[PDB]
Amino acid sequence: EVKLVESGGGLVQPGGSLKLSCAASGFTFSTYTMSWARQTPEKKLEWVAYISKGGGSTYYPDTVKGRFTISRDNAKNTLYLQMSSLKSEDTALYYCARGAMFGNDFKYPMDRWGQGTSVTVSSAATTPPSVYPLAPGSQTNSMVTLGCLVKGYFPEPVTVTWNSGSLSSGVHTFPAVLKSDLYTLSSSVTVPSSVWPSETVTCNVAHPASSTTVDKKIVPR
Amino acid sequence: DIVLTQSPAIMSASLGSSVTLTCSASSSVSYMHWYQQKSGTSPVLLIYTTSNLASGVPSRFSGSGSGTFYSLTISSVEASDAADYYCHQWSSYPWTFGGGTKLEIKRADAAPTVSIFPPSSEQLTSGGASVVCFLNNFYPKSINSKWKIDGSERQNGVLNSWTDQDSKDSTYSMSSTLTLTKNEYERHNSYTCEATHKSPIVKSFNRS
Repeated sequence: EVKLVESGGGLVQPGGSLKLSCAASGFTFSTYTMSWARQTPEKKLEWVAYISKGGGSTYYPDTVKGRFTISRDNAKNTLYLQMSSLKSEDTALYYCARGAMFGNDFKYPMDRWGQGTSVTVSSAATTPPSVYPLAPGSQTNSMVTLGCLVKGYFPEPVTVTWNSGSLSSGVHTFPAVLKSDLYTLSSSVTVPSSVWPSETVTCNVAHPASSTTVDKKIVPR
Repeated sequence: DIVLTQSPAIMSASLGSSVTLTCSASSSVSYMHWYQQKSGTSPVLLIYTTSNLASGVPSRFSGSGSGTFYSLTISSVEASDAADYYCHQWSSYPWTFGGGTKLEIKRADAAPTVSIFPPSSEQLTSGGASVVCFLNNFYPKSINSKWKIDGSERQNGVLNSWTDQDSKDSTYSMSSTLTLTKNEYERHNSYTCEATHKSPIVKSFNRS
């Protein structure tokens, strides 16, 4: 199927530059126009840029015109977004999208959006998270809920998985909340009491911006 | 710079019923398109060129419109429809999007499964002390969490975060984190978190 994968996001100081990439597959890249869009921290969706199939024409909204340049290298099946003179208003999750296209007497809007790459424009330095295991204090249940506390990091985001991703059922990863300029997030997982602590349960946390990776084992108190 | 207005911002629907979401424009537009955004994923195209269903989209979705007034109709709501819906136009530069309407699914009230956790020995060693409480799989969204230290309510230093509505059972879950200093924590013994709405679910532990 059509797949777009963005990369290149990170923390940048105001006035700085960053180049995003988007690897495409599942369709003939060279015959399609492409675009970039973004979702702001407030969750608003915004169109960012548009480029012709051959790269000969580009379009932008006034908010980024003159600062952002969309480009493509058809030989690499890759789309790019060079950002410069970055502003706090540019902080967002950036998405690569196929289109938009005029065709079959139909107007096809941007589609097959990638899952995105995050960009934060701030003067604050990156702070790695402290990852703590959450184990029951006191068994009294056939299902046991365990957790992972990812505390005091900047900026968003972080990725959390359980048992390298092999444990995906019964999970709730909560949205991060800001306090004193740092984010805190948590994740819970509920498993059969016969599986923990008789067996292993580990929280895998990654914070790309700080080159942080933590595989925290949850052990009984 | 066409403004697309989606009101109400939040709508509630019963399982099996039909609901219509609207999008009004500040300027006449030739066509309107619609996206659906579910928890943790990027927007997915539902309807293009006003009334055409995108590949893989259930037929219970439909769209109509003209001029400055467009709409999206869901013939019979399913639990999986819990999501944000956005209208979009690309007939004129700059391409724009509506603010979105969140569709909430109604279900039976459900008490949360509450789990409380004391600070990890690891955190204590760093000088901090966070107490965590999960309130999982409850309904409605509006729930109140209360922290009590040695029998008295503690209001400051509490961070609460709700998940988006669940696509399968239509419940919500929330995490409440009480942040104290290590000394503060060591100065008290009883820690409790109470979940109430309209009777509560209470969990607690003694530091000692």
